[PDB]
Amino acid sequence: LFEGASTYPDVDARERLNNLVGLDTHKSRLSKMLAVLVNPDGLSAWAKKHHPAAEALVKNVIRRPPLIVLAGDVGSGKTELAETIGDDVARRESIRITLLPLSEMTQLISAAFEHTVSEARKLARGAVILLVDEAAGVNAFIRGIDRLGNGALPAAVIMCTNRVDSLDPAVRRRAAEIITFDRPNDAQRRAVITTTLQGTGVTGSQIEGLVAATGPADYGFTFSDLTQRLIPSIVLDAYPDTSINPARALAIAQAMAPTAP
Amino acid sequence: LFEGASTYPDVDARERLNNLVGLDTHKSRLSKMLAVLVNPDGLSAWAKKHHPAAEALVKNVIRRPPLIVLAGDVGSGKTELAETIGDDVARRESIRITLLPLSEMTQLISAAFEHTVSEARKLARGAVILLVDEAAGVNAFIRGIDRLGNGALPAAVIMCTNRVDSLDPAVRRRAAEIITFDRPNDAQRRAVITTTLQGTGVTGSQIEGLVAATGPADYGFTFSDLTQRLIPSIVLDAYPDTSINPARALAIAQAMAPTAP
Amino acid sequence: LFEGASTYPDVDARERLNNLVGLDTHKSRLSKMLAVLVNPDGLSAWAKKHHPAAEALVKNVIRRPPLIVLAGDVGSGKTELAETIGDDVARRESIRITLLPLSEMTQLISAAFEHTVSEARKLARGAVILLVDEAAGVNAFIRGIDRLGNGALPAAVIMCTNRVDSLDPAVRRRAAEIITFDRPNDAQRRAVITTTLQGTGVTGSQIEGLVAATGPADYGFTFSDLTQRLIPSIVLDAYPDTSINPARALAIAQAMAPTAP
Amino acid sequence: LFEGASTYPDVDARERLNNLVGLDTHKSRLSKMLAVLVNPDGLSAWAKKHHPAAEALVKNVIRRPPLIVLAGDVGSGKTELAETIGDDVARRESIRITLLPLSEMTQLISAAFEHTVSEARKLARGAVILLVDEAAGVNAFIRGIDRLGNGALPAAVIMCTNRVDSLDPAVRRRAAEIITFDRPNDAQRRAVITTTLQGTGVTGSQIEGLVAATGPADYGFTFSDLTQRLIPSIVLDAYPDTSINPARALAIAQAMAPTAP
Amino acid sequence: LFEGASTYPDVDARERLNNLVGLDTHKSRLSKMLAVLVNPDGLSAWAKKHHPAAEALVKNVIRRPPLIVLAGDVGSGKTELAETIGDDVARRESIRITLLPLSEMTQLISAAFEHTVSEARKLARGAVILLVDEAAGVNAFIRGIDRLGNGALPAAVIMCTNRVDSLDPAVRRRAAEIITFDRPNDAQRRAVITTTLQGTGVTGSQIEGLVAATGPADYGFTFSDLTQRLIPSIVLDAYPDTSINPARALAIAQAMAPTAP
Amino acid sequence: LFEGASTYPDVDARERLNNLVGLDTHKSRLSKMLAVLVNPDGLSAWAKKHHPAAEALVKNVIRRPPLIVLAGDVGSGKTELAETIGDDVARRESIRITLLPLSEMTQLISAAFEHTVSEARKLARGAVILLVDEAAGVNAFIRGIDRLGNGALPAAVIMCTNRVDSLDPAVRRRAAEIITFDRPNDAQRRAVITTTLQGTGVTGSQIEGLVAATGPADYGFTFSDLTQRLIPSIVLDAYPDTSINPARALAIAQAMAPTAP
Repeated sequence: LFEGASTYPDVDARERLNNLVGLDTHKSRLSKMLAVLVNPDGLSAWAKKHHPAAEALVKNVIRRPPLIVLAGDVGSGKTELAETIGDDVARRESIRITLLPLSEMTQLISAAFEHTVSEARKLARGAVILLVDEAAGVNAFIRGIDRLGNGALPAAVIMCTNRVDSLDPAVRRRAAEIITFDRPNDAQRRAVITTTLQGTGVTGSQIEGLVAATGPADYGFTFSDLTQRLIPSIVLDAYPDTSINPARALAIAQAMAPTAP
Repeated sequence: LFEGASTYPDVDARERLNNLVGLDTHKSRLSKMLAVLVNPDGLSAWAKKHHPAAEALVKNVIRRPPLIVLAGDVGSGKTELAETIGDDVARRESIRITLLPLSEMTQLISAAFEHTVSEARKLARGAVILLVDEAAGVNAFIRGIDRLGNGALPAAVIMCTNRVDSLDPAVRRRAAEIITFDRPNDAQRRAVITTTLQGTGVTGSQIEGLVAATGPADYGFTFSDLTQRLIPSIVLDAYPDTSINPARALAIAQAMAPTAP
Repeated sequence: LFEGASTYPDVDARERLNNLVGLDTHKSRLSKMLAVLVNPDGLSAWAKKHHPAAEALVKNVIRRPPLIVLAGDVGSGKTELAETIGDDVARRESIRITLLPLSEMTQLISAAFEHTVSEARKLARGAVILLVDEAAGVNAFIRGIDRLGNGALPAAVIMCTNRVDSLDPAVRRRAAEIITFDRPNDAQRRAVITTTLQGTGVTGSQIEGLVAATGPADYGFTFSDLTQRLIPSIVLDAYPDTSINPARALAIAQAMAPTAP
Repeated sequence: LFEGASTYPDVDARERLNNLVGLDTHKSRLSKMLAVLVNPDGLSAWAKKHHPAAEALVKNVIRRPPLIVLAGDVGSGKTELAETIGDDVARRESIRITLLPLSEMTQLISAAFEHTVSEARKLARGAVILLVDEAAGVNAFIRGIDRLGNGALPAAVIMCTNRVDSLDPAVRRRAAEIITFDRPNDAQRRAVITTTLQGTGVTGSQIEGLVAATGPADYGFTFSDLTQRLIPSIVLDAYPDTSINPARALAIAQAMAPTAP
Repeated sequence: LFEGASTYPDVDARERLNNLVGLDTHKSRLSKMLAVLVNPDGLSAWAKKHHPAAEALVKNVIRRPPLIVLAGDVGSGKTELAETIGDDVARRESIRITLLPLSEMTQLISAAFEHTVSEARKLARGAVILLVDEAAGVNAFIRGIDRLGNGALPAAVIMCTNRVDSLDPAVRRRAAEIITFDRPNDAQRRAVITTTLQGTGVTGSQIEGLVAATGPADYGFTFSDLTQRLIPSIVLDAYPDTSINPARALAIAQAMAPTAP
Repeated sequence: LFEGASTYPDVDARERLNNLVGLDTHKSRLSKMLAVLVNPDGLSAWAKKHHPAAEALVKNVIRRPPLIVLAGDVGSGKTELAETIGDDVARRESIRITLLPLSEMTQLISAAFEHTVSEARKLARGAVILLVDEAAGVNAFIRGIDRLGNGALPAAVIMCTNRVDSLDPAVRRRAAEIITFDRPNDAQRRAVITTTLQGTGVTGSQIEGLVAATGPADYGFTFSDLTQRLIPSIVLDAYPDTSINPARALAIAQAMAPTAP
């Protein structure tokens, strides 16, 4: 057993993906890297059509072990992104995708990789994503990743960590890509705020004030500070008898201090 | 068993809530978020009446797992707020509320969540608040929170922590809202001081001096520094044979150093 | 058993209290808070006579659990103050006071609190002070404090700690008052120096030099630096064949470096 | 047993070596030092032909125990370099080279060194490289290194570490050479970027912008930041329907923050 | 048993005391405090003859528990001072003094204190010094100190520690005096250098250069840096065929870096 | 047993000593201090011939326990110096010297000291050096050192440590001399570079550039940075087909970053 396996495409995953705001770049990179890892021919074909004289442009990208690391601040949506991104990959490559979430550790890791290899052999018609929410056992994991990379099996591994320095170096150096979730920049803060406040009549000038109030002005808000503190506070301040007040929303953002690093 | 369960509304909880000063914003956010978690229709109805064209305004707020984190300085009143806020929620939603305070840990957490689910099924006529004063066991807690969120059961979890970084990331990322208790700003210091000094003849100009003396001028007083050090010192300085002296109260505030971070 | 129980008033406690210099404010606050905790009516009566319109002035002070925390630098006299202050409380309230000093920990704490409750029931004619020199067991202590607070029993707890951050948060948040012992300010340094040097012919101008030499000029002397280093050095420098020399006393103070934080 | 032994020359090692960019200096030093350790006569002959009057020029280099330490940032390619560099040494000295990768620890280290000595005796027609990926056992390792150094056996040891301070001092002081992998300088960043972007039509002026955007401007990108984050992001941004856009590549580099030390 | 007990006066202790340079103030304070602890009447008599109107001048000094703490940098001579200072006390008070050096810990401490009490009862004709070179057991030590203080027994305790913060607070607060050994000031550096260089023809101007070269100019030499590094280096530089050269001595002092804090 | 005992003089030790560059001062101090410890009469005789009126000039140096501490950066050559310096002492005093290198710890230390005492009694015709490469057992070591010091036995102890603060204080305070190996100053860097580059045609002006490039300009190269990184890199850069190029040597030194403290 594993945990709760999901297949893609999925209406609920798509809805959850859509609800992630300010992560558009992280979505695109995670989705496209996964597509390359399971179907590397698509990257080779893109290279030939657009840059045929390119010698090392993709040579580095293709041969990487099929592991993607999501690293950064807690509460940024890393896990929620990893659990739903397979819907995007399924759309992008037009394949059906089985997600295996990994919930004595050495036995568990081996088993997970053995199952992943077996299912990938049965399947490029489809693909298999192994998801690891943590964190002898490191060696079982390394051997598993290498085994997926040695073969042409349509399989990839996503692993989430709060701090990339927590990861064993032999795991880190095998990541085909590391995607970082640090404090949102002005554009990312703008997207979360605009998307959330749409249809409330908040002007663009008032949005920029909240963008500035949540920036470093010297560290800014985390993604968590926006989604789990500031957004609820703004909504609840008006609920249930009042419309959203930009002056109060700004006063809330300014009095609120960011999570310290 | 749990500890000492309370039902709301309660005269003593209301009195205790009222005695919490400088926490008006924390009370409102905690009370309203809890109301939304147990009765999400009220937020949807508010959205339609005031912002019908809003697409993602509340979509994020409603679907959150029903967990609220109170994080920040020790002695701010977090626990006292969590133990009494159910009286406010009962008033706001006109419901009767059962509070279950959580006092081998994995068994305890499972049992608490199983009981909470059962009682919530019996009950939206009423609601059930599970309170956690801390801090395998993390997994039991996560499974419990998800189970409350999966259902439409009128139940929520409050948990208090001194530092949010202490919390397991898989707990933190599930908080529907994080409410922070850091050092009171000038308005919050003014409210504690004014409310406490009311009827003593202290002028507003003298209140502002004490507000300034307890601010960063570079960190200011904590809530604890106001309620457990400065307020007793001011009162005891006059007790039992003298009226309150603003000059002495200011001298006390200025000589007193804030709790270091 | 406990340790060595003392009754108040006591000639030796009074003498020891008197020998504590530079702690006049700490004595007054500790003594008056204890009087309020055992005889809360005296605070209510003071409030009515002097500030009858005051609504929340004492409402916060009275309802606090009967615990007082003494926190700060080692060697400041915290323990010596806690062991003798009951003589002051006995004088202030005209009551006889039994001090129980607390010297498997969970059993010890429960027993101490059970004994304290029993003796307080026998006794407001008198009062009982439980003294804790440190530091499951935390839970026994919390339950004990709440039990003393729930009743009208004339009993209070004093506990000493070097750093208040060492204390469990559930202990800290129950303190009715926290009294801090940090580095003496210019007035406190003046009182120790003047009182010690009285009758030696040291001028006030020479006292101010020693006050300045022991200040931050950027941290100053601790109370320990004054009583366990500088004062002996000044006396021994003259002993046994010479009178006290202000020039040498200043040279000693200036060459002596304060205890680093 | 060991792990997976490789012989050199090898087409796949050569390909992997070639794919390492920005490490040209590290390759040359590692390759040449290894050649000297197995065939010290070549260094003596070079010294005589070019600097015959040199007395201590090579006297220090030759007599060193045959250990080379690769130290520095995770994900720089240290391991990949150590696993393939034997192809370069084989070419440089025209010898066949057996690589023994080292996967109860004291027994393992002794055995590895005993095997290495035996094979080196059979073999200067060829050479033996012992590779150590980590990290009583330290003593077995020291004894092994000394034993290789005492003899004229054509054998050397490569060991990789993230931080050289992690290594036992008795290991560190025996390194014939320490080769460091820290943050690439402007030339090294230029080589990675130019080599990767060749044939995409990116101008030299646009390359310099990306060199500047990945420098300290105050720490710069690591090698990992270039190969596992920035390079994939640039490629995936265009893939699969668009050619590489220098403006987007610069915007990506600038918004991306380096790995903190 | 203990270790090696010494009686005073002793020719070898006197010689060792004399060889300690730059500690004149520490010697005087340690010697005089010990004399007061064993013969407190001498301090009272001094007070009456010189400052009869002094009320609290010595009241604090006399009543202290008979413990003296020597705290500060390793290699300052603290231990050597504590092991020989009894010769000075014997001279100052004209008494014979038995030193008991303290080499399951709780039993050892109790026994040492029981023996010390017994011998002090037999003895003010003489006195007993207990010496502790470190560092349940803390409680045995506290009980021992209090027992010596409660009685009029002619006995004192010296304990040495590198950092006073290492000591248990209940030990620290009982010290009658704390004597600190930190980095020598200009006068102390002058005394070590002058005394050592006497009879070598080094001018006073050249001594001041070495005083300046060993000062902070921002921390200066420790006592260890003078006695265990600089002094040997200066002597050995001339030994065995050359006289002491002030220019070389200065060059040595300046190139030598102080021990970092 | 011990490890591998060496006798002096030794041709190989002399060669190894000669190969240590930039340590001339450390060699002289270590060699001369050892000579004094085994033959203290030579220091007394030097004092009389050159400074007969000197009273405390050597009184401090002679009476020290016979222990010398070598402390500082790893890879400076401390161990190599300690293992070969006995050849210098043998030459300086014209004696034959037995070196005992120390490879359940309490038994080992006692045995080593008992053997050292026995051999020294058999031997001033000769001397015995005990060498300790690290680091109850501390007490065995202290007792051993004192025993060597109490007697007139021609024996000394050398111990090496990376950080002197690692040593037990009771060991540190017994060192007759502490000799420190920190980052080479400009003269020491000049000697390593000049000696290594002799006969290569590198000008003095080019040497000064490399001296400046390896200095703090704010910490400079360690001895390890010179001998295990920069020197190999300079040589290997020319090997095997090119003469040494000062321009390349400078470029290498400047791009190379020192080991961080």
